[PDB]
Amino acid sequence: AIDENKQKALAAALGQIEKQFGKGSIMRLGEDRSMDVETISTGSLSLDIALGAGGLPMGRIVEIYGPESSGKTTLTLQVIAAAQREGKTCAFIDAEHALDPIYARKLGVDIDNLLCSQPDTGEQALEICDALARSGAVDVIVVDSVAALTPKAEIEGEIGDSHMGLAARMMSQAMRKLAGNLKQSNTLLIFINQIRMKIGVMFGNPETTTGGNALKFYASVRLDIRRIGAVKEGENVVGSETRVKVVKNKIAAPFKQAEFQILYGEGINFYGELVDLGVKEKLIEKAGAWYSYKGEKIGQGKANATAWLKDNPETAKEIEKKVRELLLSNPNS
Amino acid sequence: LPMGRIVEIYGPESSGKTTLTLQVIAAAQREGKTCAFIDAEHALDPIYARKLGVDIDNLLCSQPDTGEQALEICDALARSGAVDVIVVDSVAALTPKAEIEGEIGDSHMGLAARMMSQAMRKLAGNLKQSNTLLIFINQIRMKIGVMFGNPETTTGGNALKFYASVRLDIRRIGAVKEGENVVGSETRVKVVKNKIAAPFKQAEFQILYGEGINFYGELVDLGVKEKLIEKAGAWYSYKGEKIGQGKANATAWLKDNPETAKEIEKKVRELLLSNPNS
DNA sequence: TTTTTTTTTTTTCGTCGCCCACGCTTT
DNA sequence: GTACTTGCTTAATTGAATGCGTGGGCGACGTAGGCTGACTCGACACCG
DNA sequence: CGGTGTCGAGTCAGCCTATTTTTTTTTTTTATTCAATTAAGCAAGTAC
Ligand SMILES: Nc1ncnc2c1ncn2[C@@H]1O[C@H](COP(=O)(O)OP(=O)(O)OP(O)(O)=S)[C@@H](O)[C@H]1O
Ligand SMILES: Nc1ncnc2c1ncn2[C@@H]1O[C@H](COP(=O)(O)OP(=O)(O)OP(O)(O)=S)[C@@H](O)[C@H]1O
Ligand SMILES: [Mg+2]
Ligand SMILES: [Mg+2]
Repeated sequence: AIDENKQKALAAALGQIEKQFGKGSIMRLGEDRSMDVETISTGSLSLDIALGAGGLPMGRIVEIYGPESSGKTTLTLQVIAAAQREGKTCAFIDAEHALDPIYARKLGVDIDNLLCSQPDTGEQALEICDALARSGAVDVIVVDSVAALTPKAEIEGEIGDSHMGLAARMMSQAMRKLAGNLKQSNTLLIFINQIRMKIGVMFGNPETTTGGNALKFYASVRLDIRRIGAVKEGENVVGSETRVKVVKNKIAAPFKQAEFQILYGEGINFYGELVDLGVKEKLIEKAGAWYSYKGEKIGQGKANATAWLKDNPETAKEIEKKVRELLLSNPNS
Repeated sequence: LPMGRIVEIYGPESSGKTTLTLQVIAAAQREGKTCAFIDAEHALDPIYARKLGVDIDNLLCSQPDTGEQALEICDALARSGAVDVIVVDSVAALTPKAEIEGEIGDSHMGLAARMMSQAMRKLAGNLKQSNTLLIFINQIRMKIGVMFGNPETTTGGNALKFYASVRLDIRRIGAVKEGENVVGSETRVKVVKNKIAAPFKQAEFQILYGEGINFYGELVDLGVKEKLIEKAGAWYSYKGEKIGQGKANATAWLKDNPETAKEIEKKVRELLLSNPNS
């Protein structure tokens, strides 16, 4: 009697809404397959575990920030490389004007299929993101530094001229327009960002990022990448020891961190991670500085152990399959 | 929260604004009420909602294209008299149609403020007649060229401040750790406007990731405050019996002694909730 | 029974949006 | 074996890490018309 | 006989057309990690 009139008035309003605005304009959340979270590999296996869902979410915005020469571009090109290996189309908006296409090829990016723009203004760069997002043909877009997205008024102006909150305003407007378009297209958007200092502050952290407050809110994931040491062959510095902290996560629990090696010319050391993950999950035994798999001594030191797993791709397939089985927190299906 | 009214929840990024609204909807669904979620931000995970105790199969969801579409679905559902709670996730993401059709860089002076002002006029009356709660979530922005005031603002202009019957300011104030593993957030809500009762009271609670609000953690702190639980440094004791060392052990005790929990809840309600139910 | 003639005068506002960036030893 | 004093365990509380000092703006339309420049088009004068 | 350059007519996007005011406000702010330090309960050591 009471419950019956409500069910009818609901059905009528759902009819009236779907009439006015189109068919999927309102529905029950259990029946919406568009609203399910789908991920893409980062290249790093330690980072796929730290993110909890097994990688970066499609249809969302992601921010990567950090200090100078910390691996922000290199990480972002390993995401594209792994995406192109699954027949996805990718775009690089290079606002910093500093992409070396030979390095991209050495990291395993298919140069010949990667779309690239070196745009004149910030407004031009963000209009090309909206055009590619609406198309539904591109799967991953990267925007290298938002620090470098100069508004048109600032490019036509003189050095010294004040433009109060202009880049902030442009980013606020861009997120409003993009968020919805990226979700309909199932397109991933990765913003790279530089660090700056905030002055006349209390005792917070003095580090900021460029481009205002909008992108913090709209980002589904935020990563903070840092160089924490050197990788040496005696004298020759051959790479960087790198730490990534998940500073915001809406698809799984945050404040997990990943540690891996970037080697100059190859990129992220995949077999290096697989050792450390093998040790942690008691599939590899560490006796001081001696690594042992099923009794058989694979090597002495991490480099020799890594070199062994290179030579035995059956053993490396076996351990990868096992670690994936165990340690992934939220496997989708 | 008052039925037939408008509520505003604002705060910084990942402070617990969406989590809190989903625990309201979960509670309302357990009293057989119908709820709706307008997701203008395009960032709801249905599996997280289910873990917080929402019935996913009876929760109406809209991912609207424009701000005017979003606010016309709110007006349609309000007039129906069928829906009891509506949540609109970010006001900041309610983009007007001129701005969507336009180019990036185009100025639309006071367009979103005007849209919001108009919506408040049309909604206020329809919600009261239907006895429908409307919760707006808002993001923070910064004012520039200001000395008189604090520099924090909210998006969408000045209408919503005036029409809101309750305004909540939610902030993360620390971590919850199991030694090393950060397992949750320590959270503070200030009641910044209130027409239903006296304002400026605050609430402190824990959000535990994949669980939601820590009920038993609050019940410990309220016990201590109302003298029903005895605290000695870091030692919590109910009627002599040492129920644990630290807040986490005490919380784990009240989980595995559910009769004691119901007895303490009943007394805390009797004392501090001075609006007895029908 | 015969046959139409010719215009007159305004009324009222509605609404914000956005940060940006260190500088420097002292014995 | 039971009663009295101290060490350690685990947790939470409060202080301190600090050093002090700021100034900059610009954008429109619900609704209108006339002028100006720069753009486009298609055909003929001239040249190969 | 076709291609290049020039001529004239027609059309799209931007912009410019001109007052005020007497000259205001806030009620307070945001925030963060590491260390020293302290205090009560259980177990260890001591005493009857
Ligand atoms: N073309 C290259 N060849 C060899 N090593 C490189 C090359 N480009 C970058 N690297 C190294 O890889 C590491 C990370 O470099 P990036 O990935 O460019 O860092 P980044 O975070 O983009 O910082 P920025 O761009 O300069 S603003 C650094 O140690 C670089 O020197
Ligand atoms: N799907 C999830 N799984 C586990 N934890 C989550 C998930 N979603 C959010 N959280 C955490 O719960 C806390 C509050 O998250 P939210 O309630 O989404 O915050 P918010 O106030 O909506 O701010 P925003 O939406 O990012 S603009 C944060 O520490 C989140 O990282
Ligand atoms: Mg770079
Ligand atoms: Mg939210």
